[PDB]
Amino acid sequence: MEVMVNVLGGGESKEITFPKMVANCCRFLCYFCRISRQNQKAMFDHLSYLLENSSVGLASPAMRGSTPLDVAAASVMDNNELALALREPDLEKVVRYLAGCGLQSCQMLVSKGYPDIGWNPVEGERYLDFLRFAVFCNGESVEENANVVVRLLIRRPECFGPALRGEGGNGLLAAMEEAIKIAEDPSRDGPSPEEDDTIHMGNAIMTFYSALIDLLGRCAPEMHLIHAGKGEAIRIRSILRSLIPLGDLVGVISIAFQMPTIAKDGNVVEPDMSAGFCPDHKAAMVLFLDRVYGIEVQDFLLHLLEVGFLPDLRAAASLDTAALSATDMALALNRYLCTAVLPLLTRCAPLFAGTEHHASLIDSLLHTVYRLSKGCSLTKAQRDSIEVCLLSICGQLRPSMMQHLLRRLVFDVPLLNEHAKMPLKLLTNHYERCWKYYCLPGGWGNFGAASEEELHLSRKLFWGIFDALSQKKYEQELFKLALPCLSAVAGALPPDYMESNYVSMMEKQSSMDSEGNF
Amino acid sequence: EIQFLRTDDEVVLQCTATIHKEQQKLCLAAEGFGNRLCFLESTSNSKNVPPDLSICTFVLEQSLSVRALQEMLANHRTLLYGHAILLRHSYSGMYLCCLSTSRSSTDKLAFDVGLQEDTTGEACWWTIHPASKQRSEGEKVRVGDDLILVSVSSERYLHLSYGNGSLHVDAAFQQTLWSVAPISSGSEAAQGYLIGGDVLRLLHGHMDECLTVPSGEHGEEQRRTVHYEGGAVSVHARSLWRLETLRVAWSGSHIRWGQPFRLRHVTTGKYLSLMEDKNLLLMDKEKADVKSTAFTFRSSKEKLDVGVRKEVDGMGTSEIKYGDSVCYIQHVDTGLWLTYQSVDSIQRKAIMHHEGHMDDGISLSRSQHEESRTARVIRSTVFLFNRFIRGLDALSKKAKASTVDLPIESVSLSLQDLIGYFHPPDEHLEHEDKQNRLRALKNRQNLFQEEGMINLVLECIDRLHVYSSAAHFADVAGREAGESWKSILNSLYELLAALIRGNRKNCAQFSGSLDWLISRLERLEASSGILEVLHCVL
Amino acid sequence: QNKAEGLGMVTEEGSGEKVLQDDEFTCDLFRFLQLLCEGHNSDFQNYLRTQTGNNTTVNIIISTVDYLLRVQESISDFYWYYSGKDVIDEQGQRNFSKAIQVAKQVFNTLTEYIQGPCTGNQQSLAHSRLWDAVVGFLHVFAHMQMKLSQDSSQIELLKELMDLQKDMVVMLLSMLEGNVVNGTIGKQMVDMLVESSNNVEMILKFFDMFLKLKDLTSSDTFKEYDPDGKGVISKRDFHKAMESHKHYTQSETEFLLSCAETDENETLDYEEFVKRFHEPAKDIGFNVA
Repeated sequence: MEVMVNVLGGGESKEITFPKMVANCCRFLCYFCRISRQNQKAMFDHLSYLLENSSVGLASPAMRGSTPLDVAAASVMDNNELALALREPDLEKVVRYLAGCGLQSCQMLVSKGYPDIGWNPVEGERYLDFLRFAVFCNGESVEENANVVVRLLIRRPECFGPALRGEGGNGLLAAMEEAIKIAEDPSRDGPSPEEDDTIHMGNAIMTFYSALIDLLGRCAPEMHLIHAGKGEAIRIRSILRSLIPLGDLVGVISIAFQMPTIAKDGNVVEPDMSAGFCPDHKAAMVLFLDRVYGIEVQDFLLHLLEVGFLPDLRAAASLDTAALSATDMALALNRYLCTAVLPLLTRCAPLFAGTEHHASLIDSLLHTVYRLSKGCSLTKAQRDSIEVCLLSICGQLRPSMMQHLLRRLVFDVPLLNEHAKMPLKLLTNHYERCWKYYCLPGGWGNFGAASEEELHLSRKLFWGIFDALSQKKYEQELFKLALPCLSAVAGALPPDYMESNYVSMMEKQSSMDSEGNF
Repeated sequence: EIQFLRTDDEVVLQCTATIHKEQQKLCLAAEGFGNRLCFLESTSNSKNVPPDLSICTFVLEQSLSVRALQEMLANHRTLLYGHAILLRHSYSGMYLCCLSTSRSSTDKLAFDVGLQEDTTGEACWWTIHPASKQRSEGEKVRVGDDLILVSVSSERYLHLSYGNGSLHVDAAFQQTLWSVAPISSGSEAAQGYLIGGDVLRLLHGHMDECLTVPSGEHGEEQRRTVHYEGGAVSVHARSLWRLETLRVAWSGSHIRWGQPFRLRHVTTGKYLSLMEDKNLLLMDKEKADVKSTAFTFRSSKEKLDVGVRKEVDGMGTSEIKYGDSVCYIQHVDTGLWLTYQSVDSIQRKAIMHHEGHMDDGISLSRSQHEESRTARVIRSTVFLFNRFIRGLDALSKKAKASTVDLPIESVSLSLQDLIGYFHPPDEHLEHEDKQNRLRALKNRQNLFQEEGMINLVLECIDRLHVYSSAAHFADVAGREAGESWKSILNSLYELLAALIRGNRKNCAQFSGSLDWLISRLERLEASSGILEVLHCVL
Repeated sequence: QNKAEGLGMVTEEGSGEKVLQDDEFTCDLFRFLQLLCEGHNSDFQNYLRTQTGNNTTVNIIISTVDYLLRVQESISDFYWYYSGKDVIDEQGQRNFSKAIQVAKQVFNTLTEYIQGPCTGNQQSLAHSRLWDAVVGFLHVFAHMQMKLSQDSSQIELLKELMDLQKDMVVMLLSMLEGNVVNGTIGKQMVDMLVESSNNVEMILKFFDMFLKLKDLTSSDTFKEYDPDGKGVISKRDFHKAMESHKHYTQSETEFLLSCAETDENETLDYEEFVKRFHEPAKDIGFNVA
C-alpha cells in the first residue's frame, strides 16, 4: 500500500507513472484479500484511501481488476460484516464520482481522438460495479446499503446517464438502439485519427446502462420484505419501477443479436465479442425484471416469451452446429440462457397452466429447450439447468400440447444414450402425473381423454424402450432410472388397448431424419 | 422578535422565479372543484393584477416526527426542522399530496402535485428541511424563513419547472426553495372583529339593504353596475364581497381604520373600481389596478385623513367589529365618499361623491363559510359551463375542432364534484346531523337557483342533445368527446335532479321548463334522467 | 451491528465501539472543564465565556450546551427506537448507561459553569438552547419512568436515569440561583415548563404515587396484614390493602401491581419495594419542590 501511495501521489495529474507496477500491486492486494477472510478485513480497514484514489486507470483497458477501485471491490466483496460496516460517506464519494462521470466528458479519450460525448461510460461502468459489490452480497441484497445507494442515485439524477437522466432523454430502448448503431458505425465507435487501443463507445454505453440496471435490480428489496409489507421496501421498489419503465426492458430483451456465419470458403466468420450486443446486457435486464417489476401475470409472461425470449433460444438452437458451437457467441448465449432465462421460466412454472390458447408457442418452447439439451458444448451445470427447467415446465404443462414432444421423443430416446436420461425423467414424471388421463377412458373432464394418437405413440415408446433395454449393455444406474419410466408407461396404457391395424402411413419424414430432425 | 410557525396556523408557500431575466414572486395555488392539480399564482405585480390568495392559503394541522408518522400509519406545538407536516387547503379543505400521476412533460421522473380528499396514507405528508447551513435539524422553524419540502411517499422535492413555457409545480428530485408567509393565525384572532380575507355584506345605515349588483337574469356587462337592494337579496350570493388587503404577508390580520383594501364580488369574480367619470363599476381582475380598486374604512366623516401608517407584522389590534361599528367607505386616491345617489326593486343607486349625505354609514355582517364556499363554487361552475357552452357553439358554427377548446375532463370532474356537493344525506346518520345536512343542502339549492344555475344546465343539456348520437358527436367533436358524451349528458341530468329534489321553490320555477323536458322523453340516451327529473318535480 | 449479531456472524466488539465511539474521551473532556471551574472559580468561569485578552473569543459555555442538545437528541432517538419493543436488550442497556453517564457529566459541567452566581454564564445559558434539551429530557424521563418501572430487569437503568434527572434539576436550581423578581431566566424557565406541561405532570404523578407508599406501609391496615418481622407480604394482601387505604385509585392500584415483582411463591417484600421506589422519588421530589 505504501509503495502504491508513493507512486500514485507522484505525478497524479499526468496520469500514473509506472502503471505496470501499480497494476501489479493492485493485483497482489486483490489476491491477498482473496486468500483469506481476515486479510479481507485487514485490507478493508484502509478502504477510505482507495476511494479518493479510485480514478487511477479506469479509462485505460487491460487494467481491469488491477485498479484501486478493484481492490476496494475485492475488500468489500462477499463479506457481509464488511458490507454492513461500510459507511455512508464511503458510498457518497463513489456516487459523486459517478455523477462527475455522467456530467463531464472523458478528457483522456477525447485527447486521444475519441468522439466527444457528455458523459463517461467507461468510468461509470466501473463505479457501478463497485456499487453492485457494495449493495449485493451472497445472493441476498443488503437493504441498508441498497436504500442509501438508491437514495443517493435519485438525489443525483445525472448518475443515470443522458438517456434516463430525464431532460428529454430518448429512453433505455432508444439508447440501446443508438448504441448498436454506433457499434456498426466505424467512425463513431473508434477514435478515427488490440481492444485497449480502440475502446468501443457503443459497448461502453451498453455496458454502462446494463450495469446501472443491474445495480438497481440488485438494490431492489427482497420478496420476503414485500410480503411482510415493509413501507420503506415498498417505496424503494416503486421508485425503481418509476425510474425504469417495463416497456423499455421488454424492448431491449426483444432486440436480437448478430449470429456468426461461415464464409464462401466455409471458414467461420465470427464477429468479435468486444464489438456488439452482449448476452450479459440481456442478463441484467432479466435480473431487473425479476427483482423489481415482478413476473406474476400469465399473458405478460407469454408475450415476453414470444417477443424476446423465444427468438434468442431459437437462435441458440440454430447455432448448435458442432463447428459453430465452439464460437464464443454460442458459449455466451448458453451462459445467458442457463443463468437467467431458464431459472426465470422455472420460477414461472405455475403460470404455465393456462397455455391452451398459445399451444404453438409452448410447443415451440419445448422443442427449442429439447434441442438445446441435445448439445455438445453445453456444460454439466448448463445441462442441470436445462433438465430442471424442462422438467418443471412439463410438470404443470397440460398433457394435450406435449404430444409433439412425445412424438419426437419416441424416435431418439430408444438410443438409450447419456442424452436420453432427461427424456427418461420427463416421460416418467409426465406419465405418473397423467396416469388416469390415459388408462381411464373418461379421464379428467377439463383435460379430456386420449386422442389415441398419444396412445399409439405411448405403445411405440413402451415397445422401443422394452427392446432397447434388452439389447442395451449393463449399466445398473441406467436400469435403476429406466424402471420407473417403463412401469409408468405400462400402467398408463390401458390393458384393453386397441392398436389400430390401420395405422397412419407416410409419417413425418423429418422425424426419422436424425440430422437435426430438420 | 422572531416568531415561530405553530400548528393550526394558516400559511402561504412562495417560490421565486427569474423568468425572462426578471424576478417573479409566485404562490402555490389549488382549486377544490374542477382541476385538482395545483398551479402557481403570481403575486409580484399585485399593483396591476390582484393576487388570489384565497386559493393560495394553507393551514398547518399537525407537525409530527417521521417515526410517529410511521407508527400512526401502521396503526399547539411549534414546527421544528425534520418533522412531517400536514397541509390542508383552506378553501377546499383537502390536503396537499403527491398524486402519483405525472403529466409526462419530458420529466418522466417527476410526479404532479395536487389535492386529496382523504388524509390517510403517506402521500399527504411532507417533511420540512433546513434551507441553508444556518438552519439545523430539530430547531424551531422561524417565520419568514425559506424552507425545502420533501415528499414522504415519493421522496421527490417540490419543484418549479423552468424549461417548459408555462411554469408548473410538481414533485421532482431537484430542489426548489419555498418561503413561508404567515397569511393569518386564527388562534389569537378575536371573534366578531373584521379580519382580512373575510366574506361580508355591506349593509346601508337602514340595516335593510345590501350593496348588490343586478340579478342573474341580466346578461354579463349588465351586471357591472353597483347599486342597493333590500329584502330577499340579503340572503343571496349576489350580495357577498371579499375584503382583500394590498399586502401579501399577514393579510389575515384585523382590519384597521384606513387600511387600503380591495372589495371583490364573490359570485362574479370582479373587483369594485372607481371609473374616471366618478361612477362605481365592477371591473375585471386583469385591469384591477390599486388606484381604481383601493378603498378604506373610516370611523367618522371628518376629513383629517390618517395619511400613512407603519404596517404591523401580525394580527395587531382589532378595531373594526361586526354589526356595531359604523364604517364609511371612501376611495383612497380620489378621496370621495361612498353614498346612495337617491335616484327617483328599490334600486337605490350607489354613487361616489365628494361630500355625500349624512346617512352614509355602512354596517358589516359576516357571512358563513358554507355560503362563501357555495358562492365560490357557483362562480367556478359559471366559468366552466360558459366555456363548455361557447365550445359547443363554435362546434355548431363549424369552427375547426383543433382551434376550439372543449373541457371534456374538467366538466365531467366538476359534475361529479357537484353531485357529491348536492348528495342527499344518508339515512343511518344521527337525526341532528341529518337535519343539519338537510339545512345545508336546502341553502345550497336556494343559492344555486338564485344565481340561476338551472338554466345553464338546461342550456348544456340542449346543446348536447343537438347531437343525436355518440357517434355523431364523435364525428363533430373529438373521439374522446364522443366517449364522454354519454357520461356528461347523464351527469347533467343527475345534477338537475339533485338541484330540484326536495326544493319546492326550485320545482315551481321548473314548471315552465317541464314542457321542454317532456318533448325529449322518447330519446333513449336520456330517458331515465328525464323521467327522474319529471318524477321529482311532480 | 444488531443485524450483524442476529445473522450469527462473529463480531470483534460485543458491546460495540461503533455506537458512542469514545465514551471515556467525552467524559474526560467535560470533567476537565468542570474541574477547571470547581470551587466557584469565578475568574476562569468568566474567562471561558469571554476571553478578554484574545483577539477572537470562543464561547465554551455555548458549545457545551450545543453538545448537550446533540446528546439529548441522540438519547431521545434511542428511546424512540426502543419505545415499541417490550424488553431492553443488553446492548441497549449498555448504550443507555453510557449515554446517561455522558449526559450526567455534561450537566455537572454546566452546573459548575453556572454556580457561584455567575451572572454572565447564567444569562448566556438562558439565551442558549438549553431549554430544548431540558424539554427533551423531561419527555424522556416521563416515558422511561412509566416503562422501566413496570419491568424488573432494568432497575439499574432506572436508577441511573433517575440520577440523571436529579442532576438536571440541580442544574435548573443553579440557573435559578441569585434570581430576581420577574427575572428573564425565570420567565424562560416557566415557558419551558408550560411547553413540557404533560411530561412534568406525568413525572409529578409518578413521584407522588410512590411518595404515599411509606404511609401505605406504615398504615395499621398494612400492619395487621403483615404482623411478621420478616415482612414478606402476600400479593393478594398488598393488592387489597391498596384499595383499603382509600387513597390509591384503581389506576394507581393496577400500576403498582404491574410494577411489583413477585417470586414463584406469589409474594412480595414491602421493604425492598419501598427502598427501591420511594428513596429516588423523595430525593428528586424535594428538588422539584
